[PDB]
Amino acid sequence: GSEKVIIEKAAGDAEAIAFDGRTYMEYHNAVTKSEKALQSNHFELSIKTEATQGLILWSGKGLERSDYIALAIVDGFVQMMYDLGSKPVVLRSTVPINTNHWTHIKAYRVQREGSLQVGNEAPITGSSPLGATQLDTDGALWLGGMERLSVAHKLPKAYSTGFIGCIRDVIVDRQELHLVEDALNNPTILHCSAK
Repeated sequence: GSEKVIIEKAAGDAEAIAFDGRTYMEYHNAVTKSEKALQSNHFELSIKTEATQGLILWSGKGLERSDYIALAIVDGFVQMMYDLGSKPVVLRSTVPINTNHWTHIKAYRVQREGSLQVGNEAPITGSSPLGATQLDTDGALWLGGMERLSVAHKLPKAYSTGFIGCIRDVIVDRQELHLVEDALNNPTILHCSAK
């Protein structure tokens, strides 16, 4: 006869991917092919750092020398540094991240004033000299370093030293979050340790 159709599948939910300092997640995606000109974006993601210096995120796609958004670790702290006109804004974090633990980080970027929070805590903010209140990006994203890290701009080896840790649950404006969907674009993919 028919035993109905039950839905009970729990294979766990810890999409963790370990980096080595060179892995680059090139996530090429667009929020909606039609407008392309948002006014503000949100950035969420957690990470298992294992050092102190290393760039975690970089996005752009829209110009040839403008709108530079990225997220890197320096001295043991993360910092969202972006320049869409001429002055980069490093809203670093005032909390330890090299704790080998899953930390939470975020960033509220509006026109020229951006923000950053380690677990929604003491937010570090900063804004540009309102020299560009209209940037254009396809919500593209690169997280974990950079194949062509000539984007670091002028910071120290932080970008010359990709990140080596684990990252998971990272979304921007409710986009991305498909670690393995665009990560496959890479050659090798790792998960994490201590499990």
